[PDB]
Amino acid sequence: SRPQSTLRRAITAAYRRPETECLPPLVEAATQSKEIRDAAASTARKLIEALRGKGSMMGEQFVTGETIREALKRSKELEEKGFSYSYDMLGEAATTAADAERYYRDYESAIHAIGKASAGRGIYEGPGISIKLSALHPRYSRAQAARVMGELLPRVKALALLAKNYDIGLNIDAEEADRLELSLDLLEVLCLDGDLSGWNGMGFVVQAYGKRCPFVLDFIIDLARRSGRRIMVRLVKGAYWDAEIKRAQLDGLADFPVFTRKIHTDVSYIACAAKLLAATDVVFPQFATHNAQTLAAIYHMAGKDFHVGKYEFQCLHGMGEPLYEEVVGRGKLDRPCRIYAPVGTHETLLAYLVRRLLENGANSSFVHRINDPKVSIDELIADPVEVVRAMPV
Amino acid sequence: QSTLRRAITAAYRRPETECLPPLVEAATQSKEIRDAAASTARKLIEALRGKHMMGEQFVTGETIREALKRSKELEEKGFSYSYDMLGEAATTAADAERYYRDYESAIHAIGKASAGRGIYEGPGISIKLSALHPRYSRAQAARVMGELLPRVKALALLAKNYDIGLNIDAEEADRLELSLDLLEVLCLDGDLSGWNGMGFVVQAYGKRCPFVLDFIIDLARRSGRRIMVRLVKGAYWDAEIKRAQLDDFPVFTRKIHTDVSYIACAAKLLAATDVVFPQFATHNAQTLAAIYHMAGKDFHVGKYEFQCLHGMGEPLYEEVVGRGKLDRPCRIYAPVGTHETLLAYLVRRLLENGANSSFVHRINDPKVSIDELIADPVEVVRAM
Ligand SMILES: Cc1cc2nc3c(=O)[nH]c(=O)nc-3n(C[C@H](O)[C@H](O)[C@H](O)COP(=O)(O)OP(=O)(O)OC[C@H]3O[C@@H](n4cnc5c(N)ncnc54)[C@H](O)[C@@H]3O)c2cc1C
Ligand SMILES: Cc1cc2nc3c(=O)[nH]c(=O)nc-3n(C[C@H](O)[C@H](O)[C@H](O)COP(=O)(O)OP(=O)(O)OC[C@H]3O[C@@H](n4cnc5c(N)ncnc54)[C@H](O)[C@@H]3O)c2cc1C
Ligand SMILES: O=C(O)[C@@H]1CCCO1
Ligand SMILES: O=C(O)[C@@H]1CCCO1
Repeated sequence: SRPQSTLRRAITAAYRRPETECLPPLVEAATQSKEIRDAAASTARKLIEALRGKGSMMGEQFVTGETIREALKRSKELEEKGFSYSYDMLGEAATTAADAERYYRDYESAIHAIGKASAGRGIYEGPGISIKLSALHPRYSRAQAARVMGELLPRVKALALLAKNYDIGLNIDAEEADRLELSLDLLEVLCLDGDLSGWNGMGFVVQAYGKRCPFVLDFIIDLARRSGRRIMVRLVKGAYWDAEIKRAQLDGLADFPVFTRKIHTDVSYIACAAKLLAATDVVFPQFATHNAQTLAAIYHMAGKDFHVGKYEFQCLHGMGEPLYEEVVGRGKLDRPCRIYAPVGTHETLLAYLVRRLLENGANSSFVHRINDPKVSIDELIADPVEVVRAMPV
Repeated sequence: QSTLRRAITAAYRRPETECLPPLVEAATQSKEIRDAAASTARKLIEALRGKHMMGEQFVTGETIREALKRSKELEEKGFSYSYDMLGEAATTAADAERYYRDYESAIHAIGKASAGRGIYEGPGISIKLSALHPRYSRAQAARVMGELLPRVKALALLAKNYDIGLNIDAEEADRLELSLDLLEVLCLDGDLSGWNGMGFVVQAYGKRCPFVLDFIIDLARRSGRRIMVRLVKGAYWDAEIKRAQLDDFPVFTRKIHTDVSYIACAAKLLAATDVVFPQFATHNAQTLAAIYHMAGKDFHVGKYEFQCLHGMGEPLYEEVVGRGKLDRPCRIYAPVGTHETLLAYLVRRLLENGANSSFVHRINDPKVSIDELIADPVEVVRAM
């Protein structure tokens, strides 16, 4: 039958499976032993106690620099501490060809600058780049997949070839739900392209608030096995939740492509981490979160054996450094963290900044709850898997 | 339909190149006024530059009782308030009913706090029609307006009972006509006779703005209601641009064109203060200075007022209100509610404060000179 028919059918089938039908297998994947659960709660308490023991709306704290040069110069402090970086030249959803070409030239120039600064440190210990496919096609969300792929793939391949030249990471950011299949098809074409052989820096984001997440992960892990590439997989919860809810309503959809209860995203994330941690031979998991409880859960789930290159954590510049200062370093948790680092002017920042406001301002967000006088540390270290597992059915 | 309504619909998506020439001519001020406005603007901006994501800066209080207590300090300085129970784009009947009960409760508390001070010296309320109908942006006008009207009329009757102002906020461009039809039914309804508190917002970034204003001024003259007209630039520009691209624009696309539209519409409103109550809502000191001198030397309470958003306008208007400044009143738009209902409003404040074209961003930008800040937008548009 069609290549990867079973894996692809599973993804499409999940795209709007009832949320109640998506949950049970996730809870089974995410359940841990009492030793791990106790260890996790103990670590999360320590992290929160340190955090509460120690952000401006205008978002200056969210950009590392106006240019890649300034961004690279300002990164030496935290790299000396054991952090790494992933630089994102701000820009998305190009509306004209002129803009899409400027963004492409921005990524191209940035890869040259990051690659020189990496100075051969490789994809795990050295910096990398993150790109958005919507910046590289002037009608990314509107045009037919054939025309989009055909003009996008040459550009992304050229960028991946430069990143291979310097041996740095190149991560494809995850954006809106309706573009997941195109981006996955692009990942598969690159991972099977022989011109990129021998380079493991190709990376891909999967959003755990999506119903497709574990099946997308199944597909990617299988792709890593058949292609021979160790794919970098950034596991996130997701940055577009408000926009997806609204788009699903105006499109007349009966069922959303994303979870509607925040705890379900939490359990989905842990279930997907378990899948990724069992596959570190062929993928490099990158656990992007600012939630101390989520982090503690992954840390103890990953077991006691660790080496750089096994997995890493990630955080956004201006949000995660206080938490991960309690994580990076032999004297803390001895695990690395890559900082996603925006580069650009105030104007290019606003769309990213809106997503940060929706993140930092939501009552349900960890970063809001940690500053909330009415949220107890009891509630902050609460285990979302065990909370769900305990509800009688 | 009517000739005044037709001009509004004809203007909806009119080419921006055809909207501008009449606005420039209507916005043109005498050299004497422009020199005085330049001088007042520089004084304000110099004072402003001498001064300086939980969103706490933008909320007056979690409850109306809380917000009312915190208002007495600024009220005696010369400010008034328009309280907004946060809430918008209700998605279910339960939300719509709850927002209605919030507005109802606020009116009772604000009206009792007002204690007969009237619509110009006492506090008032602002509402959003999208809070009061479950599918406001997604249903048709006949269904929306016919279930919305009884609810808005009931609130207007409470506001009349207390003699406070009740303002309908302006939202997305495709809802203007619906809200405009509601305004007309209310202004011709005999149950509201003698109350001048009905208020309406008009967005100067919209190409229809001057024609909406003509319609409203004529409606006030023929109905005998002194409609309160809040002239704003507009809060939804990025969303209007994106919707039209995904779907010509109903809004201008150069910031300076909106600035010219505002001044032209302010000239229209200043000539009509007999029949409407203009409320010039802006944090831009150059815009404020222009309006101040356009209005002339004659002033009395109830002629017109300025307005600002809580947490944004106090540094500017502390240089305006009071007998030692410019002796003009300013009404503070005061959101009330939890941090949850705050988020949508906060996003619009972020786009406002963080845009490079915004006055409140440029006033803090060391790359922007005072000369650039007092620049007259009408004169800049003429040259280019
Ligand atoms: C380095 C880095 C890179 C990232 N890259 C991407 C990317 O390419 N694409 C992308 O989409 N996201 C990306 N994210 C994630 C996004 O930007 C947010 O940072 C992240 O979702 C916050 O989750 P958390 O574990 O920090 O915190 P939490 O406070 O634990 O979780 C918050 C998240 O819960 C989810 N959520 C909130 N309410 C509900 C609800 N009612 N129902 C279901 N789910 C809900 C949302 O995803 C929300 O962001 C990235 C994050 C980091 C740190
Ligand atoms: C008390 C009060 C009540 C308000 N009520 C409403 C309301 O009900 N509905 C509503 O929509 N707005 C409303 N506004 C206006 C909106 O919220 C902003 O506060 C206002 O638009 C900012 O204008 P300004 O004169 O302060 O600043 P400025 O910096 O002078 O002007 C900024 C404005 O220019 C416009 N603009 C920016 N870029 C462009 C561009 N490229 N092309 C064309 N135009 C552009 C936008 O409207 C932007 O807000 C209100 C404002 C106040 C103070
Ligand atoms: O752009 C965003 O908001 C997310 C976070 C980093 C990459 O994709
Ligand atoms: O809601 C908004 O953003 C504008 C400002 C005040 C009323 O409508």
